[PDB]
Amino acid sequence: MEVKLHQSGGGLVQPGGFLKISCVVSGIDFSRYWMSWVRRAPGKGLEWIGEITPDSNTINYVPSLKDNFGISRDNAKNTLFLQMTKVRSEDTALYFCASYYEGFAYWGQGTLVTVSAASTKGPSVFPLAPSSKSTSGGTAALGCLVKDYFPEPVTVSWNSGALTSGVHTFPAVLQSSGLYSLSSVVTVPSSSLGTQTYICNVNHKPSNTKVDKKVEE
Amino acid sequence: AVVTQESALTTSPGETVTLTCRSSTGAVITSNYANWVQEKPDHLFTGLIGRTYNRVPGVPARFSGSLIGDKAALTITGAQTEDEAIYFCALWYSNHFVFGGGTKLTVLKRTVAAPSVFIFPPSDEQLKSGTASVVCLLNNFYPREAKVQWKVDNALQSGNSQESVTEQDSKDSTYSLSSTLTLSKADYEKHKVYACEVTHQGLSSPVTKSFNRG
Repeated sequence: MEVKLHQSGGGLVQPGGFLKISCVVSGIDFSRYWMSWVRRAPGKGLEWIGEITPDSNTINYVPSLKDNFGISRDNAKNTLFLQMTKVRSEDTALYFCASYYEGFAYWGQGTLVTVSAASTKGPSVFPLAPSSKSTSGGTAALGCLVKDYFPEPVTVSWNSGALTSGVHTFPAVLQSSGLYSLSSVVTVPSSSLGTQTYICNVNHKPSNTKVDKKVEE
Repeated sequence: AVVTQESALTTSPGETVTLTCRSSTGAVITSNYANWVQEKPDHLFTGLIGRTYNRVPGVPARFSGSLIGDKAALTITGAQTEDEAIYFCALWYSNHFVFGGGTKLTVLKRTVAAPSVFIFPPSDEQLKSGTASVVCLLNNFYPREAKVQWKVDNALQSGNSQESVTEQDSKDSTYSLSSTLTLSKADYEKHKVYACEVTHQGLSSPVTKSFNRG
């Protein structure tokens, strides 16, 4: 016995497509709570999408989201549904099954919905060359820009795993393209730079693209 | 209707901190049913306050929800480091909820850490593609809240840069951030100076990293 809001049914949809998210509630009287859907995207905060009453006899929406989202529930099965239709590229977010009573007490684990019209593309790797705009004094920053790939999973290593201290691979961001771009950087002493050779190894396995690019000053 | 909160606040363990939440229509009334939700790393959400004053069952007693003047307010009496998170406030406007932008609460786990700023101009290989991306890097800063502004020929830019942050370091509480500004090869070549201005708690004056194309 723990309160479990288990969400499922999120993935890739094209712009103008449809999708239905399930959240099955156990550990609390699902019949007794108002159930809401709320989403979070990287650039935005929390967006309250809508709520449905315990009896399902009233559905409340935010006016700009009324038309494309549809909330339903089944007290017999203890599950809450969200139907997304004609979805926009801006609708990419993590959608959250949340209970409401005194407040937003119980939450779901999160369901990712990616709206993109792209098919599988491999990345392009451009060197982030070090300079004295990229040196501060003693230590120098360099890295790799992994740009316009699809879908998400991409692995970046440095000198085939020899360099792991002080490397930072930032989370990928979804561009207006519908393609992902990401940046990996490392900080090393600037003395090193003349002797050492620096290579970032990027692998995108949905495309089977493996790129070994060096960053030269 | 617009719901507004402080973008970020800093406190230290044991102090008392108060977050505010503002109605664009005027004074927040009980009809607004102010709710307070907390966001922790890996997207973990906790309802703290509902209907202005009510504590959600299970929320610690150090969290209080109130109406102060024209705003709704969340007060943390005896702030803990575990309270370092993002706090969202929702207001009920007759038939729907409207969350605010969020407030980044920092409860000082260590000394303030300034970032080291690095700027990377676009590669010529990318320039052959026909696009140009300027990458700005901030390394090992704490607190998270920092302002990264892109200036193209001293003109503040908007709508053409996207940000990314690393997870908080488990051993020294630092964050790293990436700011990428993407432009046409055409629009890139119609300008001179690309600059990255960085304001932070740890910097007395804003740091600027600049480069000239040409």
